[PDB]
Amino acid sequence: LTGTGVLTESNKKFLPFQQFGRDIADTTDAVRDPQTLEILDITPCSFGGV
Amino acid sequence: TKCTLKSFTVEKGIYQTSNFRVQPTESIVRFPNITNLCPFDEVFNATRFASVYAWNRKRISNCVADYSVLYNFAPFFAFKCYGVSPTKLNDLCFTNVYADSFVIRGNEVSQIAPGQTGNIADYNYKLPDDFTGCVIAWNSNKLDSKVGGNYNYRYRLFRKSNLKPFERDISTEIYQAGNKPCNGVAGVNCYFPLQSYGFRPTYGVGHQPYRVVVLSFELLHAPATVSTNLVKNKCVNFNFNGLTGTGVLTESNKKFLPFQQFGRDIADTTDAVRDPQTLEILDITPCSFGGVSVITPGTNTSNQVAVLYQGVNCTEVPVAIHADQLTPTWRVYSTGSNVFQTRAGCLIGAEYVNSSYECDIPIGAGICASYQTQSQSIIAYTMSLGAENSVAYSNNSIAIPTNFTISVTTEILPVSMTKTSVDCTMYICG
Amino acid sequence: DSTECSNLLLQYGSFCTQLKRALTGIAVEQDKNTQEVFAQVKQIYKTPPIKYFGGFNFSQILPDPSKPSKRSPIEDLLFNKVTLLICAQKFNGLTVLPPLLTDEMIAQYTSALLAGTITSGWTFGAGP
Amino acid sequence: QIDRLITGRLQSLQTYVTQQLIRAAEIRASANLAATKMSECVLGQSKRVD
Amino acid sequence: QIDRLITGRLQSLQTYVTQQLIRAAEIRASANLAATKMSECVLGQSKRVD
Amino acid sequence: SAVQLQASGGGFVQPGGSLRLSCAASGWAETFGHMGWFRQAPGKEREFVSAIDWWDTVHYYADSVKGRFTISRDNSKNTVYLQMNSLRAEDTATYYCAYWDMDYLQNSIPVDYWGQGTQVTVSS
Amino acid sequence: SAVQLQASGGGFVQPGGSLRLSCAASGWAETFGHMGWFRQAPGKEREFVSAIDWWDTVHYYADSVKGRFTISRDNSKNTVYLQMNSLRAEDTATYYCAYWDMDYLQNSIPVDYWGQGTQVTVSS
Amino acid sequence: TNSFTRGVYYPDKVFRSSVLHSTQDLFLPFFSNVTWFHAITNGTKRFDNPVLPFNDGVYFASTEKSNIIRGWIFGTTLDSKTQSLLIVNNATNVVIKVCEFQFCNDPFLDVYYHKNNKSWMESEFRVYSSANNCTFEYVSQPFLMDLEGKQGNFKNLREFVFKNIDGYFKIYSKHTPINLGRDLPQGFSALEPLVDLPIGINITRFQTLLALHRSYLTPGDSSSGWTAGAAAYYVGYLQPRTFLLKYNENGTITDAVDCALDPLSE
Ligand SMILES: *[C@@H]1O[C@H](CO)[C@@H](O[C@@H]2O[C@H](CO)[C@@H](O)[C@H](O)[C@H]2NC(C)=O)[C@H](O)[C@H]1NC(C)=O
Ligand SMILES: *[C@@H]1O[C@H](CO)[C@@H](O[C@@H]2O[C@H](CO)[C@@H](O)[C@H](O)[C@H]2NC(C)=O)[C@H](O)[C@H]1NC(C)=O
Ligand SMILES: *[C@@H]1O[C@H](CO)[C@@H](O)[C@H](O)[C@H]1NC(C)=O
Ligand SMILES: *[C@@H]1O[C@H](CO)[C@@H](O)[C@H](O)[C@H]1NC(C)=O
Ligand SMILES: *[C@@H]1O[C@H](CO)[C@@H](O)[C@H](O)[C@H]1NC(C)=O
Ligand SMILES: *[C@@H]1O[C@H](CO)[C@@H](O)[C@H](O)[C@H]1NC(C)=O
Repeated sequence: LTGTGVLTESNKKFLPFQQFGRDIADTTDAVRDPQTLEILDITPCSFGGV
Repeated sequence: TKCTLKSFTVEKGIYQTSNFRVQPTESIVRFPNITNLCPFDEVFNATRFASVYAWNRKRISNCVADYSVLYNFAPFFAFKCYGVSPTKLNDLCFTNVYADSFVIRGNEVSQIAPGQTGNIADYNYKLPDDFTGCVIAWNSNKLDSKVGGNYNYRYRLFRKSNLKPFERDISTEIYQAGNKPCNGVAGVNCYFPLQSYGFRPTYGVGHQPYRVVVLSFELLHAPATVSTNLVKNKCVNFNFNGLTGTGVLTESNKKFLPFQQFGRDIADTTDAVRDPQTLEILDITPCSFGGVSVITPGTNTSNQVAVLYQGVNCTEVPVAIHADQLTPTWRVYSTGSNVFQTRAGCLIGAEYVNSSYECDIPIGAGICASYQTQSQSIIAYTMSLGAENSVAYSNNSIAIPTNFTISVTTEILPVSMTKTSVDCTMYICG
Repeated sequence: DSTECSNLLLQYGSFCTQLKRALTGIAVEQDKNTQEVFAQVKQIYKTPPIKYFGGFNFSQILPDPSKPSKRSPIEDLLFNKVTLLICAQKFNGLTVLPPLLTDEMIAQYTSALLAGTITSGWTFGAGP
Repeated sequence: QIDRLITGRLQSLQTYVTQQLIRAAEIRASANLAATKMSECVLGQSKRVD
Repeated sequence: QIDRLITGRLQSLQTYVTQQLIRAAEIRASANLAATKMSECVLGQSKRVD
Repeated sequence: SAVQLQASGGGFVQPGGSLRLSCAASGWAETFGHMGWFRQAPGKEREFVSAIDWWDTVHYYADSVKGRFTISRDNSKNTVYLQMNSLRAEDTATYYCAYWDMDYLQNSIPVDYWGQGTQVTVSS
Repeated sequence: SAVQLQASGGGFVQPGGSLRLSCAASGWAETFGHMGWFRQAPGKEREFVSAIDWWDTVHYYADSVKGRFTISRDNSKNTVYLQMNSLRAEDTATYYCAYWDMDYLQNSIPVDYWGQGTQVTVSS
Repeated sequence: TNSFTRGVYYPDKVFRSSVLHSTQDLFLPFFSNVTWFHAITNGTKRFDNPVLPFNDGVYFASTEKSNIIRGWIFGTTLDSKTQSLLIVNNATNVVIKVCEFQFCNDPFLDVYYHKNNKSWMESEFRVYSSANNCTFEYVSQPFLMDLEGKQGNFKNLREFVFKNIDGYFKIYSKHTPINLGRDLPQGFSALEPLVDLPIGINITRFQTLLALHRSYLTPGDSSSGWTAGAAAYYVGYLQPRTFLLKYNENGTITDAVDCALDPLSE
């Protein structure tokens, strides 16, 4: 699962099976360590027009 | 509606969900224009057949050589077609089929083939190595053989060179195989090419006559010289003279012209088409499809709903919706509670009422629906503009208020919408 | 109506639910446009049986029951002077939705405004 | 080949809708003007010149 | 493949901006009406019927 | 090649008896192929018995039928015959009319048509 | 591209015989495509026979030609041969030395360039 | 030289009711110059109907009485090495013999005396020098409607448009019984198709066939140009010109307007 973002902690509850978190969008808001079973919350870079 | 609305609870109001498209029932392959021709009897049923040394070349054209007629022509024959199976050749129509016909022997059957050699292969008729067409080889013992001894029929025994592809030669010069010239008199080094066929009733099967007909087509810029049904008002897939498409072949009333076949309209669609076999004009209308919308009085109030197939004269194809004909399923409403033909399609699941009320769920053409109990159910009243009132106008009557009412009404107006700004390179490219 | 074609169209996502939704808003708005212009009167006022308004002849604009349709001679002139194929659009998904308010209902709304103006002045537009 | 034909067909549809939207807005401006005229000229008397 | 994807992606962005342009034109027409209503109904008394 | 094959004959014979069978072609043919005979004994394979060219010039006789069986063709009724003589105990076999759709008897296997069963028994 | 082909050879082969053909190449081409033969069986459609890679890294064979066909390019005069072992009696065709002007043959149907037909009968 | 409006023909066998259709086929342009090509048995020399180039079809219109104009010959070089198209019309036959006749002859006058009592079909033009590739024919009812012109007020303007599309050769005939003023009146008559005919060969060169024998009422001329004199045959030419053909309810072309003749027409 390729992408970029701020891999902060996740306060959600990935039911066992679930591995890709996702909001109501194509964005994968959450994700789960495939080697620590930790859920991390993914937020995009703090970009913005100047 | 829940899927289209993408919500678990839908509110009161008519919702457009999907499209009702009536599927065609049958397929009509009517391209016959009656029309039939080409005899085959001239090249097959002729009592007298030309010899191998005088083989005929009769190209059949401007008519159809229906192969089913000739598929069963005699007890047994070799339908040794080349390049295509005879059955698949049936509908395989060909530009200029050069139908050639002649007669051979029994033991010479192996000698009658493309590239063959001998006194009758190299020396009577040569087929190209790239020969395209068919060879029809049957026996004619009762016709081309005489019980008294058929020397009247001849097979050439000598000739100089092989024929060109499809070429003919009937040279009967007294051939010289040595140095002494013929000088116009048969004798030493003087041989007639035509040897009389040995055709006796007691002769063997190897010496028995066998006719050979070579029908051969050249795929050129010519019409393929070498299949129908019927229909009614039901919607089908028309194929009128190779006019692909599906529609309702209703009876027409326009007057065509002795040469016009494919009627049309302003649009590219073929509005009409003259029926080939009956020389009558048939009117083509598109299959009666249309969008389907659902009248619902709001999940909360009730789950009862009624549907409306927009733009269909349903008093036909959606009222005669057979087993699972209506797109939204639940064929239990094939007749339904009540079907009410409307100028805007027709309502299934709503019962018309004479009483007119204020419009609640607009439908169209002055018809509205509401979930009003009569016992809550969906009704389909005609929209009422308002309570009819008459003012007592008179030449000297004036109405003057004695009181008043300070009525305060609210008006809501949007002013600004949400401000946005995008960025292609961030948006378009990750 | 080709399934192999149809499957490729699904690959474009909601690029066509927008058209169905956007074109629905146009159709709904047109119904609101007619209602906003004409449904400005709560009740339906009727012209008295007599039609002598102090010498002012109104038979031209006042609806005429003689015609099968309840339209005035002026409205009937306008309808005949405006000439409104359609089924070809109904051949390739271009269905035309009929208006919510029929031509008769609108002509009935106009007669209410016409009767209201004549027999009640401008008072009926601001109360009883 | 279908994708070229679909995009060409889809583009014509989008042009029509976007042409109808601006066309519908022009009608709504006319309808709003007519609705105003009915409220002022018919239901009452207008002091606005012309 | 990238260009095929950019054409659709750019076209989707173009449609949204065009749709926003039409939508905002409607709002400005509504905003102008509110501005007219504020100047006439609030800042003064309107003789315009209804 | 709609080669209609008609089968006829059969019965019970004695050791050293005789028989005559008829098979023919009709309808229409892909080409003049080879007319031959086969025996497919119950549980056994179709075995090459005798092949004959259509014009009664190239004849074939198997080793087991050399000097015992015979094949001939009629010249006026489009029928081809078969004879059988000097049968032993293991010659009880089922016979199907055979047909080779090829110009040369390359092998005993290449065929395109077959017949129907026929039980042959040897008894006095 | 504009490629001229120089095919020669043939003769009168026999049942079980063999051929040793040649096909020289000359002319500028868009790419270094594969030489070979598209033989149509007499009266049939043009059929791939056996293709060699221009770098002599890929060899091709077909069931109708397996065990009795092989293609090889001359390293000296650049004339690709068609040398076989025990060609059968049915190959009485005209052999075109076709030219796929592509480095790899995904499908053999699109044959950019072609050759001359080699007519060899097979009989003693 | 003034095909004011003639030369329009039904471009296809398609019915259309009260519509305005625009086509792009080969048409004779409006107000074009039809060659007078008039023609004059007094000998075999002094040819009277010279050959013409068949470029993208021609518009043929004649006013012979009953037998002065009989048929046409087509092809490329009218010789042995080329296909020759015989579209002769008999008394009741229009056999389309496309045999590559080794040469196109001329009407072999039996004697100088021509048409006293001979009506039989014998010793005729014989331009079909017997040859080999005598291919298919469309011998049928005479498409050249040799109508019994009568009652005056007539000249059978049998306007034929001969065009060859994809090899297929089409004849668009419409015999005119109605009176014409001088030679071609200002009217409209679309040419209904008569024969759909495959004959897939080059038709580069065309000439009429004055199969006449009869020295029968033919005026003299000696020049080549473009004018509307009384013609043995007028020869227009078809160009890729866009027309706006109007169709009446009954699918008859009532009128049409060229789309390049005039700015108003455009
Ligand atoms: C005008 O109407 C108002 C109410 O709309 C009347 O005031 C009411 O008078 C009754 C007595 O008959 C009281 O019971 C109500 O409480 C009053 N309501 C209010 C809001 O004050 C008023 O009487 C009417 N004017 C006349 C002249 O009758
Ligand atoms: C109101 O005007 C209409 C015409 O606009 C009058 O109707 C006409 O009356 C005359 C009689 O003077 C007839 O000759 C016409 O045939 C009528 N025309 C129509 C269309 O009806 C009507 O009489 C007028 N009413 C009053 C009260 O003056
Ligand atoms: C929703 O339904 C409830 C009853 O369940 C009813 O009280 C309410 O008015 C409804 N609201 C609307 C208008 O849908
Ligand atoms: C619809 O059904 C058939 C159409 O075939 C027709 O008889 C009927 O009158 C139609 N109904 C209406 C009201 O249009
Ligand atoms: C062609 O044009 C005019 C108009 O029809 C015609 O009268 C005249 O003879 C011709 N002139 C030429 C040859 O330019
Ligand atoms: C056209 O059609 C009408 C109706 O059939 C008919 O009365 C009229 O004579 C026709 N006119 C022509 C032939 O153009």
